[PDB]
Amino acid sequence: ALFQFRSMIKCAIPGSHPLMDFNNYGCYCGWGGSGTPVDELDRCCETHDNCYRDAKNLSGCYPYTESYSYSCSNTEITCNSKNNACEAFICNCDRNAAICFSKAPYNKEHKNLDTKKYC
Amino acid sequence: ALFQFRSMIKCAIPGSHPLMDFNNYGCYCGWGGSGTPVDELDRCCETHDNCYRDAKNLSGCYPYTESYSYSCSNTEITCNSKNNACEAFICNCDRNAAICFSKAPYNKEHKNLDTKKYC
Ligand SMILES: CCCCCCCCCCCC(=O)N[C@H](CCCC)COP(=O)(O)OCCO
Ligand SMILES: CCCCCCCCCCCC(=O)N[C@H](CCCC)COP(=O)(O)OCCO
Ligand SMILES: [Ca+2]
Ligand SMILES: [Ca+2]
Ligand SMILES: [Ca+2]
Repeated sequence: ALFQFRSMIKCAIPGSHPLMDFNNYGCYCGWGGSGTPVDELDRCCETHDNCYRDAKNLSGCYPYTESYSYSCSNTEITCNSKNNACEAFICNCDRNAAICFSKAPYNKEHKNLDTKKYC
Repeated sequence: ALFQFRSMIKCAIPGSHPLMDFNNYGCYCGWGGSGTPVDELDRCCETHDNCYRDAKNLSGCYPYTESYSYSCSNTEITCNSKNNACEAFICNCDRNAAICFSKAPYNKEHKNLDTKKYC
């Protein structure tokens, strides 16, 4: 679920403030997304968007509100192998996005980008 | 989900082995259940069974496989207020049983009861 995602980013990147750092970044980070990703981080985002999109293909699979089971044995995220298909899928989308964010450059010039004009 | 319930009992009762301890106890503790519960513990089990049985009123709610968000505060069990309706409901069933088990006498003679004759 969305609340669990927030925490998972914290696991992977301990000194992050997910809502402040990751939301409203590039053309894709945050609710919605269009155009071409401005950079590496943005692409991380667009791939999560698309990951969620493939999920709404599992019957009754709603990514924003589907709670799964996961753990953090520090910086390392583990998706419970016991999650149902839907929960598993979504956990993967989230885990991947978290690791992707942790390994990508962060351009301050892309934070709160003018989407109507650069997207 | 079932795997989470196992951990949920261990939390309310640290020295327990839920699967070896409560499964196949009385008339109701384990898959299925019938007759009149032989004891207090047995009564905790019937109640959990019927809690689940109700869950199947909510749309697309599968008690055995729906994973929720919860945590163990050192004995104390907390179901995340962020759970969706189906998750929250199932979390509660589970939490109430764990607490129930905590408080009920355990009768070793009620273990592996001859169901076919006593239930
Ligand atoms: C909610 C707080 C959790 C942490 C958020 C911080 C960064 C989120 C950006 C990641 C990509 C994105 O925009 N993913 C979204 C989820 C985040 C919503 C704000 C996918 O959902 P979106 O509807 O944009 O795409 C779905 C359709 O494909
Ligand atoms: C299996 C996971 C770890 C095992 C924990 C030990 C069993 C504890 C039983 C508690 C009551 C019960 O019987 N509750 C059950 C589920 C747990 C045992 C399978 C309700 O499920 P049941 O199908 O009996 O009833 C369904 C609705 O009537
Ligand atoms: Ca998005
Ligand atoms: Ca769930
Ligand atoms: Ca039962």
